[PDB]
Amino acid sequence: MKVEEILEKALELVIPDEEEVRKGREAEEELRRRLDELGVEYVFVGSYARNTWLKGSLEIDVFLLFPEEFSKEELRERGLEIGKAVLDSYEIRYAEHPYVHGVVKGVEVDVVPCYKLKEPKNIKSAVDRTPFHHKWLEGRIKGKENEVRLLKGFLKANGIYGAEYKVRGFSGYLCELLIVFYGSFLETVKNARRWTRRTVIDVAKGEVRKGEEFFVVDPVDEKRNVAANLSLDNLARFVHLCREFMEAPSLGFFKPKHPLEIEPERLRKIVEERGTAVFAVKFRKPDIVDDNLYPQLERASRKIFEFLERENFMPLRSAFKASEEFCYLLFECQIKEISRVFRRMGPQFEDERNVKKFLSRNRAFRPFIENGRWWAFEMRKFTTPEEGVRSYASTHWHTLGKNVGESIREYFEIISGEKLFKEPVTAELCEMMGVKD
RNA sequence: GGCCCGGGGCGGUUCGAUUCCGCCCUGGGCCACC
Repeated sequence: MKVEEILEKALELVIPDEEEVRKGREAEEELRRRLDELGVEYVFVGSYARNTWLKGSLEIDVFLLFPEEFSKEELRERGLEIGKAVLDSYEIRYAEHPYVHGVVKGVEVDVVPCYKLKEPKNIKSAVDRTPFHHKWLEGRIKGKENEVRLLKGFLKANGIYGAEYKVRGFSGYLCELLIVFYGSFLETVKNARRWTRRTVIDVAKGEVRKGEEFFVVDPVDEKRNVAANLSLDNLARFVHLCREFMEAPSLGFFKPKHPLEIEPERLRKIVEERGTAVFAVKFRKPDIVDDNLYPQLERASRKIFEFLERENFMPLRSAFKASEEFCYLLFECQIKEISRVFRRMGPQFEDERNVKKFLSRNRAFRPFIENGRWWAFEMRKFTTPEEGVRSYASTHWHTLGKNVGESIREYFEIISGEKLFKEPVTAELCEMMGVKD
C-alpha cells in the first residue's frame, strides 16, 4: 500500500471496461449515421470525444452547430426537433439552455444546440465555449486520459465530483485542466494540499498566483472562472482529502464510501444523548429541475437558520433532503425551550427625551436601570424552536425561494421526535450530527 | 431559478433604522442545466 501501487489497482476502478468502450463506440457510430441522414452540422465533445469519461459514467455529447444569427428560440425549436428524431427515447428537462437527453443503442446521449462562433469571447448561449474547450483540450490531454480518470473517480467517490448546484464541486472540464496543468493525478493531489481560498490557477500563463477567491482561469476565456461553482467548503474537503491520501494512501479513497444503514432506533438514542432540539420543515417538492430546487432549498434552510440564531435558539447546523415527493429542511438546536421574558436595551439615563418614550410603552414588568442605561423586560410570542419556525415559515414563506416558498405557503408541517425518524432523513441527520461508526 | 453590485418606492418592529425583519418596481453582472 504505497501510493504508487494503490494507483495501479485504482485504474481498475476508473478505466472503462472494454465492453463498455465498444458499447459507446457502437452507439457513437449509429448516432453519426442518424444525424448524417438529416445532414445537420454537429460535433462530438466532452468526456467521450476525449476518452476521459469515468468508468461507468458513459454519456455521449453531440453538439449541433448553428449560425450566430439564429434566434435562441430557433435553437430551442430546431435543436429539440433534431434530437428527438435521433434518439430511441428522450427526456426534455433543463433550467435555461435547451437540449434533449436520451438513449441510443443503450448509451446515454446529450444532444445540445449551440452557436458556432469564432473565438469564445462573448458567448451568446450558455454552452458556446464547450467546442473551443474541446479543441484546446484534445491536443494537450492526449496520453493523459487515465490520469484524468483517477482524479474523476477520486472526487466522485468522495461526493464532490459534479459542478452543478447539487454538488458544487469540480467540473469534468476543471479536472482536465488540472491534469494538463499539474501533469498527473498524483502531482495534482501533491500540490492541492497547498491550495488556499485565494489560490488562482492560470493554465494559460502556466502559473499559480494569489488572488481574491479560488479562481481557475479558462485557457479559452480569461474572464471565466472554471471553478466558479466550487463551494468554499468543498475546496476545503478536497484539499484535506489530498493531505490524508498522501499520508494514508489507501484505495478506499476511490471506493464509493459506506452505504450507511444505521438503525432509526440508534439515532433517537443519540439525539436523547445530545439533548438537543431536532426537527424538520416538510413541504411538497416543486415540480422543477434540480438546478433550480437546490439553490432554493439552500436559501430556505439558511433564512430559517438565521432566524433561529437571532432568536436565541442557538442553532447548531442545518441540512436539506429532497425525496421524489417532499423536501425536508433539517435543524438541530441547543435551546429546546427558552423563557417568556427577555431584556430589551433602552437609552442611557442621560438623554430623557428617549428615556421617557421608552418607559411610556405599556410593559408588563416595569423597566430597570443597569450600568447607566434603562432595560426592559419583554415577553416572547413563542418559547420553542418549532413554535418559532412555525410562525416564521407561515409568515415569511415568500423569501424562502420562489418555488420552495410558494409550496410552503400552501403547506408545511414541523415533524419532531419519533415521527421524524420514520421519514427519509435519517441519513442526512447522521451526517449533520457527525455520528460515526 | 440562485448569488453578487447599484436606483427608486414602501410596510413592520425599535427610545432610536439607510443601518433589524420584510414587500413592490427596476438597471447591470455571474452561476447551475452542456
